[PDB]
Amino acid sequence: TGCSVTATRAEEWSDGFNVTYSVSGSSAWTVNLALNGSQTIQASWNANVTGSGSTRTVTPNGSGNTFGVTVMKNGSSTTPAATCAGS
Repeated sequence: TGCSVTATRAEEWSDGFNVTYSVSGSSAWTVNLALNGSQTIQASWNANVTGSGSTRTVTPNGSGNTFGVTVMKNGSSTTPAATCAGS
């Protein structure tokens, strides 16, 4: 009974990959992004993403259920983890 966000690696290179999490189920949802290792958030869009350490809270703008952000592989080309909840 909550938002069902999903992940999907889109772009990628020897520095970071543009992950694309697709939200589906509701508009008022929250996808807590969690980079891996020392990864970091180089950029994002389709949603207000922000953080300060190893996790960033994602939020829908009103027409971008699916968001996308660059993942500073920094020695890690694995996709980050994302969770959601109905509020």
